[PDB]
Amino acid sequence: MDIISVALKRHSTKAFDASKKLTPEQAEQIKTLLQYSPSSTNSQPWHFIVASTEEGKARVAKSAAGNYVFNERKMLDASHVVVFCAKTAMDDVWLKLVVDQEDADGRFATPEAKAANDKGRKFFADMHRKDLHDDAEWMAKQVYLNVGNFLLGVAALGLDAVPIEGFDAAILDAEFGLKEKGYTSLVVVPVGHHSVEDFNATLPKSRLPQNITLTEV
Amino acid sequence: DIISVALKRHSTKAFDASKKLTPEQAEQIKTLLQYSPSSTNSQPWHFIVASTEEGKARVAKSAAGNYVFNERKMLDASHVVVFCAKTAMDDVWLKLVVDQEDADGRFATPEAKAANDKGRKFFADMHRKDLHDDAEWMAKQVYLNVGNFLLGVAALGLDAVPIEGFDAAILDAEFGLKEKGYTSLVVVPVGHHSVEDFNATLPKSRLPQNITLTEV
Ligand SMILES: Cc1cc2nc3c(=O)[nH]c(=O)nc-3n(C[C@H](O)[C@H](O)[C@H](O)COP(=O)(O)O)c2cc1C
Ligand SMILES: Cc1cc2nc3c(=O)[nH]c(=O)nc-3n(C[C@H](O)[C@H](O)[C@H](O)COP(=O)(O)O)c2cc1C
Ligand SMILES: O=C(O)c1cccnc1
Ligand SMILES: O=C(O)c1cccnc1
Repeated sequence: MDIISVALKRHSTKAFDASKKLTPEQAEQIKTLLQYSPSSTNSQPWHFIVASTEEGKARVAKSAAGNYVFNERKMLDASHVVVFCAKTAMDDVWLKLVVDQEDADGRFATPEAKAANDKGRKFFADMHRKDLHDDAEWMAKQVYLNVGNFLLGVAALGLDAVPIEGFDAAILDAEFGLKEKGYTSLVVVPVGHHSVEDFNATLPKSRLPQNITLTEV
Repeated sequence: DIISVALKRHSTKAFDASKKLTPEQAEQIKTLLQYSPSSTNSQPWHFIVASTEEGKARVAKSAAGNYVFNERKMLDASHVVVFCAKTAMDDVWLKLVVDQEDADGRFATPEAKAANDKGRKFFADMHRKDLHDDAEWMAKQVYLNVGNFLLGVAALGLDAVPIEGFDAAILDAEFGLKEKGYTSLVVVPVGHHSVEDFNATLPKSRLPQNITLTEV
């Protein structure tokens, strides 16, 4: 199906059917989407928690407390639930892991080619960590980009999903000990098939007119 | 099919200046920009689509300094999209959004519309008043739009490259964004790669899932 039709027809699912699970093939496909998203300098400043078991989804759902109880059932009824996490700080060890992996994958023709890439990555990494002091935000933006790629991708797979910011990140981070591991949760994305209670499945989509948001030059 | 698109796309390093988007594609990329999801459907963004040589020139002025390596990508691509985010979430915009949702018929009653507005303001206030991370929150939504865009244009059979290597202060001034209430975050040239695109034939590389992903 044409990608624009996918974009115009997908929606944020409000209720999922707990008896409908992803096929083993789709389960593998969503992980592929997560891994291959692009990122600034191929920095991949992220970690993903994919909850597919009843106990796993229950642990994530704990973060939907208080003013967020409305998002709890979404996390519990979906087939799979993805927690998008961003590193809390950019360290040289990670920078080395990335360029060594690119080297292992065969992207460099010579040693100086690898040296240049690393020097380049380091340059922009330091601009954010040392000059602007905003590497935390910088990395989080990369995670949000991944989320955007993911939502369109799952929709193109014929699966329902919903992006969720309505959860307590302090609770979720603690539930999985993310802080001490060097990460923090940003977005939760339940994936599966919608249920009869998905009131948003029949409502028309709505966006501002391009005459407001877009300028052609 | 979408997985193949994801694995085959790549960041284009050089574009063929004589290859332009078809009229249809040029309209399709705008639809992609408009229809991206966003928290509370806040749509805290603005897009500049440069397709003329004069326009692309204006945007390319931001690729100076140690960013000159990105200048040619901006001049040779068929179309160049500048992704901008609001600098502050104002009540007028919140009203604009709910009014549009109303016009689009998403509300069965005035109460439902009020409930929707109340809910949106709760999270808008949480960022604007409680956390003071208003600007970052909106910027994040813009990056989500970019992610949606890159996959989408690839699915359309178009080449592109996301670019952070540019001077935002310079770009903002060239288009007088600061005064209009916006700021540039990422530039995305779109078109078709040239034989000079060395990245078109290099293997793609990503960290292993055994390090980045945990199954529970
Ligand atoms: C980052 C992000 C966070 C959001 N949070 C939630 C949430 O916590 N609960 C919910 O039901 N929908 C949530 N949404 C869904 C939006 O309200 C939705 O994307 C928007 O109204 C546009 O509708 P659509 O996704 O159906 O096109 C969020 C969207 C994004 C992109
Ligand atoms: C937000 C963002 C900013 C980036 N900036 C630039 C840039 O300024 N110049 C460039 O040539 N590539 C740029 N990159 C491309 C990356 O190096 C690239 O996405 C990544 O190495 C993985 O490559 P792939 O896109 O070919 O899969 C950017 C990527 C993202 C997502
Ligand atoms: O990925 C890159 O090559 C890159 C990212 C940001 C700024 N300059 C270059
Ligand atoms: O878009 C929503 O409905 C939303 C966004 C953030 C938190 N709670 C709800």
